[PDB]
Amino acid sequence: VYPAQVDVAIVGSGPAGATYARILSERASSATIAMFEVGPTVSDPPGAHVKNIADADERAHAQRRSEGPHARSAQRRARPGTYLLESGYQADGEDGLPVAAFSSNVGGMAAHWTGACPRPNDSERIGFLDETGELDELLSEGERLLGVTTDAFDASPYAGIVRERLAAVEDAHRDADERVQRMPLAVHRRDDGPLVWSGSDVVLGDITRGNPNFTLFDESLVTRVLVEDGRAAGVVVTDVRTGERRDVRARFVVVAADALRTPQLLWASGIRPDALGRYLNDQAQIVFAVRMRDFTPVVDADGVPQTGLSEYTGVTWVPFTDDMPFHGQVMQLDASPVKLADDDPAAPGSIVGLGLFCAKDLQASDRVAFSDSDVDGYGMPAMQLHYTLSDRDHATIDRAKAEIVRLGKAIGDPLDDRPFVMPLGASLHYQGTVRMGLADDGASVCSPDSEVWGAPGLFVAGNGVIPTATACNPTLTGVALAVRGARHIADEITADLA
Ligand SMILES: Cc1cc2nc3c(=O)[nH]c(=O)nc-3n(C[C@H](O)[C@H](O)[C@H](O)COP(=O)(O)OP(=O)(O)OC[C@H]3O[C@@H](n4cnc5c(N)ncnc54)[C@H](O)[C@@H]3O)c2cc1C
Repeated sequence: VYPAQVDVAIVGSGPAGATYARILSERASSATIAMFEVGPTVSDPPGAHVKNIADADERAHAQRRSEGPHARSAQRRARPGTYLLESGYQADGEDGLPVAAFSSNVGGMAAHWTGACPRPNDSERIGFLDETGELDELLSEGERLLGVTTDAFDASPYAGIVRERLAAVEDAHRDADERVQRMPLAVHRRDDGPLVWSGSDVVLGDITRGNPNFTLFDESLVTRVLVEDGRAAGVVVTDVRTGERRDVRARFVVVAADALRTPQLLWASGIRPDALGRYLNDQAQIVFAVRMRDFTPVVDADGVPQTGLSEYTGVTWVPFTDDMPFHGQVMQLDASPVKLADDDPAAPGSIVGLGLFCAKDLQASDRVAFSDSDVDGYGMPAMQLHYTLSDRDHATIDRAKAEIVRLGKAIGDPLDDRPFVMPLGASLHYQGTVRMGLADDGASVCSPDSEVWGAPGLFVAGNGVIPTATACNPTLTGVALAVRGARHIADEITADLA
């Protein structure tokens, strides 16, 4: 049932592919757009967060259906809704990324995420985009695409307690962009009431869902980018249910398949610039849990809602600075990406999690490589992950450990006297494998318009495009770069009237 040809073909249905779809439905409403996603549709509207599902059985089922090719080792475990590499996650003598993870479903990982959307600060910021002022406009556009808000928790009885206690011990030398503040969150209220995380449902929006020139094929594996006469020419799509392959022609191909499957697809298609898969970076994650002190109990608590989130302390943001190079977030437990502790039923909302994230010392040898012979559960070239912590990595991680204890003691009594360094890959923030650069000099995969050097008309999208060393949650930034790329494709299409 696939089209013979469309104008733009998008592989991937998380916020990056969705960003391209929505921006072209806005600025290029005349263009036909096909989106191919290998995973099933597990939520309504497609791409919506699993916490929209009220029945616990159905919700657990949506999660299990997102967990990869085998979905129809107790010491190396994936969070629900994601799956790990079965092998190739670590080479001899290397740290590797033991819990590098993926999601395969409409909505991508954003059907399962915890929605935190900070802006990059200081050296995390892409400078050639920051100098023109365009970076701020792109980040504003991404906040619009994700419906990002800071106020979602401002009415709860515990509003501001965590922010107050942190501000008490925060250096009087930081300015507004750097002081303790609310986390900006990709969250919205359901018409029936409950707060819930926002994903590709929100990025796609009613403008994409109502666009008669747009189509979404779930359970559709892209095995190849068709290149012809120098340019991107289309995609090869396998219907996962019947197994038949078909070519879809396209003047534009956007690959937003996450930071490791996007290089996978490009390698399988013979598009192999030297930077492809290289400069891969995860954000080492340190976690901590504390019981808040001096906690006025609420006389008539609501009892956890059957969809969406509870409203306890919310999420606070402790911003990255060059001088203090960790992204910090303090979270009520149902907003943490990692199970840290159980809430006290005697005092709901009093146990809070903390996570600090480090910036990686970027290395050429930190990469994802691919096999000529072996294949994964989708029949795509199998990955081998090469990843080493430098001494600078270890030094900054030790700093993060001391700082997370200092921040947690300011809030309450720690559940443990020392924090925990999560296994590498646990942050689920993988950047750099298809990084943008100013010039085709071998050190980048794509241009500032996200177009890959040497394959005009081929575009890349997601956290893999971020070329800098970052600590903060990357999705907002990946979506912002997607905004620039999709605007460029719209420019090209409207100009095609020549
Ligand atoms: C529990 C959890 C908590 C998180 N918390 C945060 C947070 O607070 N802040 C933040 O910024 N991020 C967070 N993240 C990470 C966030 O989900 C990702 O950064 C974001 O989803 C990246 O979007 P993407 O579209 O680039 O890739 P993805 O979200 O992975 O989507 C890519 C899609 O491409 C599809 N695809 C891949 N290959 C093919 C193919 N070959 N053919 C067809 N389809 C293909 C995949 O199946 C997937 O659906 C969290 C993630 C999880 C799991």
